[PDB]
Amino acid sequence: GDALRVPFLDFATATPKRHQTVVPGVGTLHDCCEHSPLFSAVARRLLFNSLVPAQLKGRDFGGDHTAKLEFLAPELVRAVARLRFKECAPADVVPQRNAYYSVLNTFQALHRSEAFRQLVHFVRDFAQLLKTSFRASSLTYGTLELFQKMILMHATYFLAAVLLGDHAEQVNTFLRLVFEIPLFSDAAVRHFRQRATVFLVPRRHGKTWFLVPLIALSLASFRGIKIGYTAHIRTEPVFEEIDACLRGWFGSARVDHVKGETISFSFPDGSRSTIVFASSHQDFNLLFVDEANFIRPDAVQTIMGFLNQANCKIIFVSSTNTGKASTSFLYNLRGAADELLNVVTYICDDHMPRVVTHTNATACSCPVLTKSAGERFLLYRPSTTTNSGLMAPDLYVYVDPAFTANTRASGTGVAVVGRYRDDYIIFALEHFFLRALTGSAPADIARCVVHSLTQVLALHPGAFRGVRVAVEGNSSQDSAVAIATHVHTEMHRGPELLFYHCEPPGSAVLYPFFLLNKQKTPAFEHFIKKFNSGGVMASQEIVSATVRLQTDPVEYLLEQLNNLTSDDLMVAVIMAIYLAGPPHT
Amino acid sequence: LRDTIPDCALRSQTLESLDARYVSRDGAHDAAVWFEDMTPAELEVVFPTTDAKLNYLSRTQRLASLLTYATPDTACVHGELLARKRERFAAVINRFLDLHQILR
Amino acid sequence: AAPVSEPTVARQKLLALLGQVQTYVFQIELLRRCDPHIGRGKLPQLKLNALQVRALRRRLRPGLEAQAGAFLTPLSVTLELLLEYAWREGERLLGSLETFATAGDVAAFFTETMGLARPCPYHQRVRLDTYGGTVHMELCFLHDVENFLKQLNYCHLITPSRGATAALERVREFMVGAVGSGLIVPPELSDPSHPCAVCFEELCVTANQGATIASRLADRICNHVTQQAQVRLDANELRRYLPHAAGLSDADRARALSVLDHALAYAISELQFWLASGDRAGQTTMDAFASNLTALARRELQQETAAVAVELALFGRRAEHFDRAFGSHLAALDMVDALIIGGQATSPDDQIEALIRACYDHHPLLRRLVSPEQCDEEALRRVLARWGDIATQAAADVRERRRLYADRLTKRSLASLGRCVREQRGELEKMLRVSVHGEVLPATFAAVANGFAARARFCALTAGAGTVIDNRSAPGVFDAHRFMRASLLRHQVDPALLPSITHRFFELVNGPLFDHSTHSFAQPPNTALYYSVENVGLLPHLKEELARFIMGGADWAVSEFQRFYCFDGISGITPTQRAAWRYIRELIIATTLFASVYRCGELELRRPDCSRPTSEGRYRYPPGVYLTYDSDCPLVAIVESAPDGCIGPRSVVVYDRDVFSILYSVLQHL
Ligand SMILES: Nc1ncnc2c1ncn2[C@@H]1O[C@H](COP(=O)(O)OP(=O)(O)O)[C@@H](O)[C@H]1O
Ligand code: BEF
Ligand SMILES: [Mg+2]
Ligand SMILES: [Zn+2]
Ligand SMILES: [Zn+2]
Repeated sequence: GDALRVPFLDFATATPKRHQTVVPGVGTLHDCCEHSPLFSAVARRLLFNSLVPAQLKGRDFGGDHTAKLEFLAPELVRAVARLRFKECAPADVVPQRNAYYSVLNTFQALHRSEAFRQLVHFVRDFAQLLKTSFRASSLTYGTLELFQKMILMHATYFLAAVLLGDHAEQVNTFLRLVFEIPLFSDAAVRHFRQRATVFLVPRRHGKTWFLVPLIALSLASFRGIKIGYTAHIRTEPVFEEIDACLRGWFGSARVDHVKGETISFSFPDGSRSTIVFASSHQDFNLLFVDEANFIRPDAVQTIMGFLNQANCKIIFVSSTNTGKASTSFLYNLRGAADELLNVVTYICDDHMPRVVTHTNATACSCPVLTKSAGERFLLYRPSTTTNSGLMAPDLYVYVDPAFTANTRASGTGVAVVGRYRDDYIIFALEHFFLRALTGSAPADIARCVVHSLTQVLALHPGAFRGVRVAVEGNSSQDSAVAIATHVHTEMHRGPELLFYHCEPPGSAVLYPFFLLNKQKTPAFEHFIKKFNSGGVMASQEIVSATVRLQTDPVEYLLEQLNNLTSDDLMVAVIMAIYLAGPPHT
Repeated sequence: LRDTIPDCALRSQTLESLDARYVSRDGAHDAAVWFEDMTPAELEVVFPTTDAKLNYLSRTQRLASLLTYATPDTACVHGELLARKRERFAAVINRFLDLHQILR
Repeated sequence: AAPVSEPTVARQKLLALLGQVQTYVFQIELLRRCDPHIGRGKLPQLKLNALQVRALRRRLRPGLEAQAGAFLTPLSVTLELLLEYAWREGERLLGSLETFATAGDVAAFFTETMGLARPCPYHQRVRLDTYGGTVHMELCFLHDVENFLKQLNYCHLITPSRGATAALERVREFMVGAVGSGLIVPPELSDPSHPCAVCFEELCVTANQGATIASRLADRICNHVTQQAQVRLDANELRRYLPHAAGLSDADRARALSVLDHALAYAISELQFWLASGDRAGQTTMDAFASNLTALARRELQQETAAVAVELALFGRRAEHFDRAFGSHLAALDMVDALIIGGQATSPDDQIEALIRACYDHHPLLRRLVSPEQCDEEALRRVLARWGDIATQAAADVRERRRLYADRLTKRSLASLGRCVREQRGELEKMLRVSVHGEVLPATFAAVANGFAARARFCALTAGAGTVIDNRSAPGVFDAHRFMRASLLRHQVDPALLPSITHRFFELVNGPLFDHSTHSFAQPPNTALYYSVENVGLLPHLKEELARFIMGGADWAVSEFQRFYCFDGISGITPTQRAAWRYIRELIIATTLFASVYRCGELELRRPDCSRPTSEGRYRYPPGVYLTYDSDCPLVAIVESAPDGCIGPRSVVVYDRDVFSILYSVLQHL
């Protein structure tokens, strides 16, 4: 502690008292200096940089300071020591001095809190024991893995808020500094304060190499705080290891334990914190559940009951194998949860994103559309029948035909879309399967699309001046033309009907089909960008005759879309939207 | 330790002349780091709080950053960013209202 | 215990001076919107303050100049930015107020100061100028400066010193104009959808329910380079503050309060064009939002009328600020353009509350919204415990599919619904609330300039002080280099040592920004490099060639005789990095083999980016063979420096371009 013992620095100023504020360490400044995080986060860190002990600055930090926060050049300090302010207002000097010294006295009183001395004796002792990689030293390095630091943060930010409640902001900032993670949004640090967090480490990555030092140092540093612990197969190795390390780097006269049961660490007082083991089956404050994929009933009840307490943080650190990665007890929890469980995985969701997290693997052991956009897409649907004023007066329909039956890729995709504000909305979807050996496949497909259109038209009467129809002809030009002809004729029983036309290479003829080639990549590229930013949605009253006996049409479309890296519906939807050169009558 | 405001007090004397005559002189000592108070009184009767003053200072900034992007640069990628941000916020607020209209 | 180290008092004085300068640059950003007839009244104060800043950045100019060349610090960077921007804006505002009273025009003065006709001064070029080609980008936004700084930290092992200092100066010259205000961060340069370097560091660390981190950096608003500052403003603000105004005669104050009491006695019409689903007739949420916005408009207009009346009473002149002199361009904006900017008498928090008091009303889902902690708690509890016919059929299926859709929205998908509603609320708050600034840009700028200036300072500081026996000029150094090469190309790598080479390799390929290995809670160089490599989006076909670059009589003799750190032949940013990795792996394996064959001494293969300065101007470069990343003098071996550590009269060093020449000269001198 050096920056807390600084004199007044008279430092007169012109701002009225109705505005000025008192920042610690420095004198009284105008109120704007408390709103700008450019100066606030500097005048707040150069002070808390003194509470941080000398064993938590780093490996190479400077001689006797955190040289990357408090370093003035040997010429700037000599040029600054010759700066002098107004120094005074005789009627106003005493109140400002009183306020500054009162804030600094609040800080100094925070420095002397026994509960803060315990937190220091914890974090400093941890960063010191870690220098030897947690050997049996009585008290080439022992770097922590990522999750082996997340567990420490989850324990320390909790025990800080529990043991030191009257210093929430100051201890929050002190821990932000001591973990060397400043300028962290308070939402994350608040998330660290939560209880009942779940970990999932692969075996042989190190979970017991780090727990028993965490347990030992959360015992010996803090006072009067118990520590729960439970496992299925009767914890004996971890218990004996805790005994060993505690008797090693502390007086063995202090530790007292009965095999497979309570371990207790002595103190000058009668604090006597305990590690009572719940493996063999009050206030615990840790309850380190060491295995959470193998529990037997009537043992989950103690864990469900300790959740009713306000001081326990049940840490579900449990190993995985990747041969049973989808644990019947935890990996399902990731479905309905929010910042609860954090997996430690190096082969992520897909079969091989391993190259991404490859450098992240331990050295000792040697999706085009975003999910959020998909969830937002299916989750929110606009009601088109009641917001018709937001729609453009043109419908665009794309038909991606397959002219076979009794195959899984024999489905015909149909999409009916339009503009909604400046976005795109789907009015209808079909995934249509020819009846085998019909004599009229084009008319069957045409009847399908006409039925879809009609329903869309009836749901929004008078909304549309034009419907523009594209029939993909890649499969068969003649068959595509036949579909257009039947659509043309059937629709003849208001909105004008126009077909996209194509002049095939070497031809002068304009056929009512669409040839998908060079425009595919631009269409897909635009769709992906629009979809991901929330610009493509489905009508709340979306129409589908063919997706009405097994699955929700929007849900079904999204399953096809999530294959981007049977595609008839995806292609029809993406192309109908791309359409929304001139097509004609 | 004589202050700069009780050092020079006279007619316009364009700023560089003052710099030349008073502070750039090497024979000076350069004490008196006391600033002055430049915010007027007609701006405190209507915005009588650093919070209200900051809110007004931000409102006028958000307006100026709209007037400049509304000779034919015509792209000014800041302008395209400011149009994309507005067209995103419009859709986002509309869907935030519509979703809670639907939740009932 | 009485005397405190003089650097501490100097730092406190600098903090006070930074606060004063920030206050001054706030008064400046106020007088840029005030009526010119009042700027002319505050002209002497502004001139005095401009003189003060001028005389101030001359007592600190040599100091800050020496500081920039030796271990920059966030305090010094912020002070430099604020001093320079305050000087700039002081001179500009004084010039624009003295231009006024020659034209007598207010609209012209406002188009000048607030910059309504300036040609977009937020463009800049860098010209990184690495080896193997000079890649140049263009800083436009703030996240672009952040991306460039991370890119420089990543490709730090190729760019030379002076090129990096030039690029960093051309970046600081843009930060002076962007981060110079430090208080309002104009919206022309801010894209919160782009996550900065700390969003990744706090997404790796927080919970990740599956959801590979690359899939979470798309929804984040990043909340760090532009904060929110949560401004709050009372309803009867001026009436609370008019009785106790400063420098007002009691009679004038009384009649002003009388005029106030007497005078106290948006584009809502464009809401129907918004896509409003649900029932059309009845109490809906769009009508509630319209009523809330109408109430807020009433409050703001009432406050404005009261302010005009009280100004007519006190001073007698209806002042013309930037919201009353440009009221023509205002009051004509659409609903969204009035929501984004507006409310000089309300606060963006009042708009948020006026929207949310309309959304959340009279309703399961609200319980999950108000307290997600209890929601995850009950989730964990549950887990532990366990043509005519066409029209009619269209109506019927749309009925039975709206029913099913509502049933899903009430029963399932509640995780997705909660997440989406929270994210929409965040995207609203980040847009409305007043973005002030962030503390990420000066931090990263200092962290990168520190490493580069440290490399330059070591290159310049080991110049003399003793014998400087150089091996870049080769009299016969071939004879002693090829011998050592053949003597080290003979032994095996002894894979029992690979867990040390794989660490002392990533400890050199890393950058100076992401320490993550000297935190005293150090993480291995694996993650310390995974940060500096994944942040700057790297091709996955290159990320595996970092990890698997040591698993494998060649491949540790890839250097030529004299050209070890020389990329004369190759060009690009990926192949230059590959050759750099080859040369660094070669140096590491050569050092390891030299230790495993000869027992002369230790080398420890240190880097100049370390050795932070002490309380004053002391560096104490320890003995060892450094890398120095300098194609003009790559290898510098300090065989023995001094009893204290600093490079003194007995600090004989050995320059060399040739790794094996260094490994032989070390043995000869030790
Ligand atoms: N980052 C690391 N720091 C320290 N030890 C590590 C690290 N990574 C791996 N280890 C080693 O891994 C082992 C830890 O295994 P352990 O946690 O007992 O496995 P399990 O998860 O199956 O219980 C120890 O030998 C330890 O030295
Ligand atoms: F990796 Be183990 F628990 F055998
Ligand atoms: Mg084991
Ligand atoms: Zn521009
Ligand atoms: Zn960010």
